[PDB]
Amino acid sequence: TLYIQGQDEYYMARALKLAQRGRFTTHPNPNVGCVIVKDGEIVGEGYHQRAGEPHAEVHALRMAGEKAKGATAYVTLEPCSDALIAAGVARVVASMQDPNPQVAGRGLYRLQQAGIDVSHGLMMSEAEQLNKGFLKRMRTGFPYIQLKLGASLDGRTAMASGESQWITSPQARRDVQLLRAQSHAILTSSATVLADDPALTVRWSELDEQTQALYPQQNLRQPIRIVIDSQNRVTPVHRIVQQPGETWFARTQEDSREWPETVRTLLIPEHKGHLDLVVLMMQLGKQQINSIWVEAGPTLAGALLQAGLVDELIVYIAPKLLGSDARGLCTLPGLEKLADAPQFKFKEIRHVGPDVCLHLVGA
Amino acid sequence: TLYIQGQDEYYMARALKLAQRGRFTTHPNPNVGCVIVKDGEIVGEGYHQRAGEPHAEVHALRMAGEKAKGATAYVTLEPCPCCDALIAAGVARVVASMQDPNPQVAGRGLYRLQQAGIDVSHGLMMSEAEQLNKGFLKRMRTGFPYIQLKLGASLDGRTAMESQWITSPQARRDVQLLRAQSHAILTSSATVLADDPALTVRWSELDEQTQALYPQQNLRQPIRIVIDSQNRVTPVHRIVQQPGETWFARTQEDSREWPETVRTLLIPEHKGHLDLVVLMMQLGKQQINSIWVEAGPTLAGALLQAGLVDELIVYIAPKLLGSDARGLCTLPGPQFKFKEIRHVGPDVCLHLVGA
Repeated sequence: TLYIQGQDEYYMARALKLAQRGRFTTHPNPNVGCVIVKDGEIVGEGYHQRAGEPHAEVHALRMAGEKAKGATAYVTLEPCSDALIAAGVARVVASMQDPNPQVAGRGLYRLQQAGIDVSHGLMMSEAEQLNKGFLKRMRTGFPYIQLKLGASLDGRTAMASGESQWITSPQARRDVQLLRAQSHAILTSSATVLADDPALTVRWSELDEQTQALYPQQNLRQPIRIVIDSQNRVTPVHRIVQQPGETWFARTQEDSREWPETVRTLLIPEHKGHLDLVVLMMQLGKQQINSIWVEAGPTLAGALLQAGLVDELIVYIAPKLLGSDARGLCTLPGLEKLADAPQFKFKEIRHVGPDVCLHLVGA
Repeated sequence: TLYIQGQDEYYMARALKLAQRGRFTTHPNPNVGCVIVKDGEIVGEGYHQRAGEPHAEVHALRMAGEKAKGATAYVTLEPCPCCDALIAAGVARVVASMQDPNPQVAGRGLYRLQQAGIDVSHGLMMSEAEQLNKGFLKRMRTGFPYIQLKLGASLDGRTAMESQWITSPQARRDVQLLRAQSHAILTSSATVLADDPALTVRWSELDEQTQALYPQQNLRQPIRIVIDSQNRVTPVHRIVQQPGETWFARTQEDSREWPETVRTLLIPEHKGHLDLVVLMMQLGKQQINSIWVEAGPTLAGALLQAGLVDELIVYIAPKLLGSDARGLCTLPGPQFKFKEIRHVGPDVCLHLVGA
């Protein structure tokens, strides 16, 4: 009646902390933790690591063996739609009950047919936070979008018009690598590719102590690189396409040149002489992208904000002031209905070396 | 002797806390706190309240009376008449957090007491004490006021802070708090002509410090300083009809009748503009400890380019304001480092310092 809940919250927390270990590698699959308990002891633990790799339940089940019979399997996300039954468990505690299918949304009850005690809703908020992007793609058709911005004190960027993105500091660079690494994809404009010739990869060495936990060097997963170039200005000789992993171009007309194996291309309709960002997002949704980290110059960020597609703002502020000639999405207007678009609230603020990071979500 | 270090730390902390109670009403005098201890018991406490009123040590000594005879006084600033009071009330030991900065020739205060057979030290929490009087200490050391430049911003850098600010109540309350502790508030005539502000502290807009020092009848209106080199401000603008003084930084004498509480400061031009450096120097001679700047982009920028800004206080609103209302600075061309950052209602406030 009472101590059961006290213990329930203990083991679910444990199952949630395991699910997290998969957040770098799991895409397009969600994160899932599973903890099997018999007589106050964990007989089996597991989390989903990679799309083709075994489910969390499978991992924990293999571990528990015949010791599973007893009772209580703590899961992060409703199973099925199986082995949990064939390994005769009693009680199962689910945190969440399966997003989109909705037609198949109580495979939770399939275990009840086997006489298995079930229940859901434990720390559902935390399990929600754990799969923000995946869960968004399922409910809506849209990937979850984090917009990174490098600004000075007076708003403003890079001192020059060039759509080149300001990195503000090495610490801010190190901080972005970690956020990059849990994104399904990274998005940028062809202008940024032309102005910076960047790799837009994750570099394992730039990660910290999450180095120790999962993500050993060999497991490193490169987020999918997405480039917007309607006018096909990016060359097959640009660094970005030479990096390991796929790189997808969002272009208007198919490119005639010879591009590396890893290079793909999505054709996107226009909207007032410009590539339609809303269509593209949705298109990326169909293509199973959970979450996008955007390395935007002035134009891209503005267009995303005005299209109401951004879920989160991450603003890195350098302790500098910039002159008139400084570009800045800031002082320099361009946009009209930002005041009348999904507004954001502050969520976290932190020092990041000489910079500060302002974390904003639409909320 | 480690427990004595522990006791000293406690009593100095307390003296610092006491000193802080005068931060709203002490200008041009520093904030000073004193705690007298007589074998383990606090027998006298005191802090400075106002330039007209007595020094912290005198308050504390008055409370201790005969109890001061025994031993230790904790002062947050070396004492300087007022040094006879300490010697006359035969203390053993005074512990000062820092020595006087006015200048390095004044540092004699402690040596005066040591001749009387008092065991003296200095340096204990000389850092907190330093933070206690930034403006005053800077003036004494460099005849310049400590300048704090406030800025109000949307996420897209657009000037978004005029009392109906697109920022927030909480942020408006915060500014009042910070205004309340500046010796002076400085603005441009451009802001005066545009907004017609009072530039005062409204006591009701304060919180729990309502109860501290600072009952409503002790309200000290910070000195209003306005830059109009072209004498465009009028004697009928709200700012001059407020309690307290307003000082006009002028290039040339105005000819109109102004209330008795108004002054002008004649400031030379430097290449076509009023020389801000000389103004700050002159505000220094005028004993201005500290200046809270509430302006617009032009002035915010001239101060920044002159090298006169000691700290930035940047309020950012979680609003997105593209074309609405302009940018924060002009900068036709110091640098900064972040200190405290904090939430203020739905806004964030980022503090920065020169170095």
